[PDB]
Amino acid sequence: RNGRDSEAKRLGVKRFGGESVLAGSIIVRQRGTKFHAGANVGCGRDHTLFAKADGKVKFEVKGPKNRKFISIEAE
Amino acid sequence: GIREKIKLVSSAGTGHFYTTTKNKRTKPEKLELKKFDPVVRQHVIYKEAK
Amino acid sequence: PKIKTVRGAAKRFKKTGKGGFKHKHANLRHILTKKATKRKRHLRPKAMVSKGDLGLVIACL
RNA sequence: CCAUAGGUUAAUGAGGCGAACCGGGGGAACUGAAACAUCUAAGUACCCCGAGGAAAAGAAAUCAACCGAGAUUCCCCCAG
RNA sequence: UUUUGUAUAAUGGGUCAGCGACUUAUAUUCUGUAGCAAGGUUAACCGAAUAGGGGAGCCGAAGGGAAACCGAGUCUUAACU
RNA sequence: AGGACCGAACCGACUAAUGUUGAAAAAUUAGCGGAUGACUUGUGGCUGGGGGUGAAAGGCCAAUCAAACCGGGAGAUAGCU
RNA sequence: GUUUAUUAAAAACACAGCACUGUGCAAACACGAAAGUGGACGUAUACGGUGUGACGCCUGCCCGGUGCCGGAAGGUUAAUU
RNA sequence: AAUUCCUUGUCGGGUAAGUUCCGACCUGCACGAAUGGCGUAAUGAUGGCCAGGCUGUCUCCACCCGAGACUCAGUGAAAUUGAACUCGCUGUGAAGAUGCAGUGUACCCGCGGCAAGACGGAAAGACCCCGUGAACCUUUACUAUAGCUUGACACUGAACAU
RNA sequence: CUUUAAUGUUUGAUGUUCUAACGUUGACCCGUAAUCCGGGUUGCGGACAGUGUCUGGUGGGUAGUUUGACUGGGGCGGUCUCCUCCUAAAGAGUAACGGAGGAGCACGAAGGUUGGCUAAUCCUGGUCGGACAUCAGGAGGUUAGUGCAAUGGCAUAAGCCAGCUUGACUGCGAGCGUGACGGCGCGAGCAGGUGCGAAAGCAGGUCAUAGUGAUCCGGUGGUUCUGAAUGGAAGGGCCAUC
Ligand SMILES: [Mg+2]
Ligand SMILES: [Mg+2]
Ligand SMILES: [Mg+2]
Ligand SMILES: [Mg+2]
Ligand SMILES: [Mg+2]
Ligand SMILES: [Mg+2]
Ligand SMILES: [Mg+2]
Ligand SMILES: [Mg+2]
Ligand SMILES: [Mg+2]
Ligand SMILES: [Mg+2]
Ligand SMILES: [Mg+2]
Ligand SMILES: [Mg+2]
Ligand SMILES: [Mg+2]
Ligand SMILES: [Mg+2]
Ligand SMILES: [Mg+2]
Ligand SMILES: [Mg+2]
Ligand SMILES: [Mg+2]
Ligand SMILES: [Mg+2]
Ligand SMILES: [Mg+2]
Ligand SMILES: [Mg+2]
Ligand SMILES: [Mg+2]
Ligand SMILES: [Mg+2]
Ligand SMILES: [Mg+2]
Ligand SMILES: [Mg+2]
Ligand SMILES: [Mg+2]
Ligand SMILES: [Mg+2]
Ligand SMILES: [Mg+2]
Ligand SMILES: [Mg+2]
Ligand SMILES: [Mg+2]
Ligand SMILES: [Mg+2]
Ligand SMILES: [Mg+2]
Ligand SMILES: [Mg+2]
Ligand SMILES: [Mg+2]
Ligand SMILES: [Mg+2]
Ligand SMILES: [Mg+2]
Ligand SMILES: [Mg+2]
Ligand SMILES: [Mg+2]
Ligand SMILES: [Mg+2]
Ligand SMILES: [Mg+2]
Ligand SMILES: [Mg+2]
Ligand SMILES: [Mg+2]
Ligand SMILES: [Mg+2]
Ligand SMILES: [Mg+2]
Ligand SMILES: [Mg+2]
Repeated sequence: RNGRDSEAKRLGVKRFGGESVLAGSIIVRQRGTKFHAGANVGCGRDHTLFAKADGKVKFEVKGPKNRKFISIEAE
Repeated sequence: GIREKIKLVSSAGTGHFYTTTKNKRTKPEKLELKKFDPVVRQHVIYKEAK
Repeated sequence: PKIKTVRGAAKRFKKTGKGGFKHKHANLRHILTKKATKRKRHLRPKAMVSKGDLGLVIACL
């Protein structure tokens, strides 16, 4: 009777560093803010980190508490 | 039905309601709410559940 | 003996210009108040028939 | 009591057989629906009655749309 | 033959000879090919009967929208760049 | 007098063996119970299948019975072989 | 005594006795859509249904449930109007 | 006990010894009073037990008489059958070998026998499972129905009182 | 308008009498050398019974059907949808009758915004007062909280207080993700029109991940739609919803 599990929700990083992405592309589907919003990135209501402008994707590590930020470059 | 489904009829001359849920054992009073009404396209006070 | 028509498919579908068919979304005859206006606004228009189902619509015609 | 019922005689007509097609009186189930009861299969199969070389139907208390067509039956389209 | 798999001790066959199992009609779609070409094509019928009439009708060139309705635009929306 | 007793024909089939492609699609041999009774038998009528009949076993209804046989629906359906 | 003709003859069936019950005759009950029959050319000491199955001592308790008998106050209640 | 799982319950009998049988006890898993209870003389091709007689049932079989089986002549079948020049042992292997590997043994063929094997022959496992298979049967399973029953309307009226 | 009389009044219900429809498997006569049948006389019932139609109850007497699947053979036992962790081998996903738990709800604030605050536990002192209520200080520094099961996350707080409030508004959607599909989810930004803040700005419900139901059939409200000759209507559609 013990065995049971949900359907897995397909989380994680959809687009990694070093990829030319377009606007509104979902990058990370996560639960908490394990990945933190930053430059050109919105945080969704399920903390889906979603993009705002065309360009690359750069994973910065900034902040006093050593957090993990995502950004969109231009060049 | 413990929490019961009701509506929010506009007090204007418009036949439109929104819809939401209320409880019996917490609210004896009817629900007054200001809300948009897309006939005159303004905000009208709503009442008269069900 | 001409081909009999699947009348349900003829009621739920109609053909577009480039051979696609159109259909109407589900979840729109009853329970709607616990749903979102965003979801119902997505559901309200019509859409096209998807890829793998065209055989199972054209066979119904 | 009259008369009716009834009895005798006599004439005319019928009976019954036959393949199918036709008009009617009765009328299933397997099957399909992926089970099954509404429905289907079908008023099919089958039983019965009656006539003809054909039968039945047939000159509108029918259609249409303000223009009109003009009895019945058959075929092709409308139309899967 | 069915099988993950058979020499298999899983099935079938005593042998020969003859017969025996994806056809038919009307619809739809796709391919190939032939004709004609913004056109193509007739069916039932008439008919010295595959000729020729017959173009009633079907498909195609314009779609969109549930529909009235509009039209290289149409639908939603009070309204779209 | 006796649904009396023993035991032939008559009815039946409890036990063993043979037989089990047999003499026989249920018998033979040697034993076996009833044998004036609710029996046995000849002849001929009656009851027709979702029906009969049955001192009842789901037994018998033409060697075929938890619904006969024959002709039809019929090339019933068969995700099975 | 009867029974599964054909792997079962018995403790299974049936019996006379017992009890419950239906039954007023054009009876109840059964075949039969009806007619007409059987019931029986009988008449509650007769006929059917049901259980137990000679004889002797016997057969106790319960109407909560299900089924049967009695009624006519009340509630509810079809078709009709 | 036709009912008792434990169970061969326990105690007597019988016997050399008796899970059966007989008599008694009760702790009747789970007898019981008309889907009867308890006894019963006789009856039963009924179930169980003991005892005398009796004998090839047995230790332990032996002899004999006839009918087949064997031979001669005549007639002359059958089920089964992929094909066959169809040995054993150990091992491997669709997992138990006449056929594969290795090895041993073996001149070719009849005839009378015996059956251990050829997963022998007969019937597409009856028990098991599956099929969205079937047949019958039961009930307070569902849906309807013949039938039984209630009422209204028609077949259907005349007067009297409430 | 409350409760009741005299009598016209259409008929309904109860009792009594009559006979003429209907019954007679009482008698007598005829067809007729006849236990059927018909007709007549007569007797007894008599608007009862009985037949048809409609309707209610009964109704295995009878017919047609159903009684699921996974399964370490089947049945009994258990389970079937959704969320969370591990098994998941560091992208996603990954089975079992593997190990462990939850959901079929809640809220008019528990939501939006502005301004603001920071908890658990222990020690000390303190009337009833207690191992632990309410006060003050110290250590500590998230062990506490987050509506709930778990995981992730949260100090710029997503935890807690108050004021103002309805953005738990509508019409759209560049694009993305995840499913075979139906679908499900994230979403910057545009037009209108609100709330909060002085402003930059925030708000398309709750910190997120469960809290659910396709289609058909029908209910209610609205309607630049249709309206079987025409004008209407009934119905059908569309939008909202049950
Ligand atoms: Mg296309
Ligand atoms: Mg709707
Ligand atoms: Mg079926
Ligand atoms: Mg004529
Ligand atoms: Mg005129
Ligand atoms: Mg096989
Ligand atoms: Mg294969
Ligand atoms: Mg091999
Ligand atoms: Mg072999
Ligand atoms: Mg083989
Ligand atoms: Mg073979
Ligand atoms: Mg050959
Ligand atoms: Mg021509
Ligand atoms: Mg005697
Ligand atoms: Mg004798
Ligand atoms: Mg029996
Ligand atoms: Mg039996
Ligand atoms: Mg026979
Ligand atoms: Mg049958
Ligand atoms: Mg047929
Ligand atoms: Mg056949
Ligand atoms: Mg026998
Ligand atoms: Mg016998
Ligand atoms: Mg008895
Ligand atoms: Mg008693
Ligand atoms: Mg005994
Ligand atoms: Mg003893
Ligand atoms: Mg008993
Ligand atoms: Mg007895
Ligand atoms: Mg006897
Ligand atoms: Mg050899
Ligand atoms: Mg071996
Ligand atoms: Mg032998
Ligand atoms: Mg064999
Ligand atoms: Mg088989
Ligand atoms: Mg079998
Ligand atoms: Mg049944
Ligand atoms: Mg059937
Ligand atoms: Mg199963
Ligand atoms: Mg990896
Ligand atoms: Mg992973
Ligand atoms: Mg603040
Ligand atoms: Mg409407
Ligand atoms: Mg009209």
